[PDB]
Amino acid sequence: PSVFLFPPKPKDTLMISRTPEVTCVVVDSHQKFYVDGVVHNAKTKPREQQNSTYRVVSVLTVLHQNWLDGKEYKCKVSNKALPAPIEKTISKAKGQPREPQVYTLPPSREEMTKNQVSLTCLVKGFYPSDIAVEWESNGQPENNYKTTPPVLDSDGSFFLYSKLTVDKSRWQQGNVFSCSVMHEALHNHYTQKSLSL
Amino acid sequence: PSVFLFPPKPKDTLMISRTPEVTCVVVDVSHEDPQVKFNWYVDGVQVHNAKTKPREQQYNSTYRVVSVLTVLHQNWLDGKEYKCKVSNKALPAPIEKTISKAKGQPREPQVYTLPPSREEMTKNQVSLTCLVKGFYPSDIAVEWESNGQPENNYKTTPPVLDSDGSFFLYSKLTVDKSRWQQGNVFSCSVMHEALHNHYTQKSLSLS
Ligand SMILES: *[C@@H]1O[C@H](CO[C@H]2O[C@@H](C)[C@@H](O)[C@@H](O)[C@@H]2O)[C@@H](O[C@@H]2O[C@H](CO)[C@@H](O[C@@H]3O[C@H](CO)[C@@H](O)[C@H](O)[C@@H]3O)[C@H](O)[C@H]2NC(C)=O)[C@H](O)[C@H]1NC(C)=O
Ligand SMILES: OC[C@H]1O[C@@H](O)[C@@H](O)[C@@H](O)[C@@H]1O
Repeated sequence: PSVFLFPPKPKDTLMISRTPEVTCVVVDSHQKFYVDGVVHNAKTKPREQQNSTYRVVSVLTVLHQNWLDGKEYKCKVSNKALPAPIEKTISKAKGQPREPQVYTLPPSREEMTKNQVSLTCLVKGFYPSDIAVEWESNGQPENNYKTTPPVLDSDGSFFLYSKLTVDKSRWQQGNVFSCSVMHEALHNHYTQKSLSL
Repeated sequence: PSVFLFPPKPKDTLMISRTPEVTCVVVDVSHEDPQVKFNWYVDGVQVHNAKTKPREQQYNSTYRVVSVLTVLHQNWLDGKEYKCKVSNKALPAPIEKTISKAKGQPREPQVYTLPPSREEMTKNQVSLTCLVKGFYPSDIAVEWESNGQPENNYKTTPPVLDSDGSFFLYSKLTVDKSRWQQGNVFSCSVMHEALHNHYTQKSLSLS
């Protein structure tokens, strides 16, 4: 039995409307489960579900503020097929947060030969790497997009690119598209950047 | 004892000039019984000796042993399977690992260059972007050059699985704002199995 601790979803810790959570994944035959120190009885929930095996995952609700402040979260198991318990722990990356720079980019000229085109959103200069990116069109969520994971830049900050694919006609008809970015160092943890021919 | 199988580098398989190889590594070899035998198979063949080449190395309280197998460019591009078998007197049973290029039909990458945003040109440095999409497998190499010389200040994202099963990525070249305004021509080089001579390039300039 090996234990893995996971951090909340970037977007979750950035909006009071949603719930950030730490997930403790215990993988793997063919059964038990502190934050900044302080012993027994939850803020948790867990469960036992199912290749051949167990995996008693436990989910804890974290306070948005508490996580952003760097508090530690310690997940201690307790099994009798293990010499000693496994206490994995995790916290938000350390260091001065840095505000993301957002830039939308039109499809390349050479691309306007295909029936679909690529709308690009460059997001650089941010720290920590936790961040959420989404697209919209006049108030409606675009589904066909992909974003690259964060990449460490030469100066200690991170970047990534988000790619929205849209029919060339929709881009020809002048529709406007927006790249939404959520990060802790953004005013109101949110900035939107628009794109259009 | 642990075994890890590493494939060759993207460019090694694409240029007959280079030497593509497969590296098998064993860590946590017992200090007492440090003897390790390697057996290599290319598509199940070759239990018997072939190229291969080990060494031996002592660490914290264990031994690390590396075996290197040179592969033929076309063998790798033709999907051949490479198996590394590691045996040790202190092992219940040998350990086997197999590697190859991903299964699927090669897809030619589409390479588009993108100038910096108008909104970024207010900074002392801008971003020249190169989009590489629609390729498979993900094994690929991307580089930048301005003239005949290599631009060193760039970062490439790792490939990302797109909606149609192909891969894409972006490489970002950072040049002083001044250079890009001076009309310098920059170039994105992409090397892949599905490209003509396993290569293509795209220019990016202000005009
Ligand atoms: C005994 O020591 C060796 C070597 O430890 C070195 O660690 C580095 C950081 C160096 O600064 C110094 O501290 C030591 O020389 C340990 O060997 C390591 O074993 C792990 C296996 O878990 C290897 O990890 C694997 O790495 C590859 C990529 O390289 C990944 O693809 C795998 O998924 C996996 O992460 C690691 O490469 C080994 N490091 C070296 C230098 O070979 C060894 O673990 C340690 N004793 C133990 C705990 O077994
Ligand atoms: O559950 C996720 C974890 O699963 C393990 O099997 C490994 O793949 C880890 O690298 C990973 O963090």
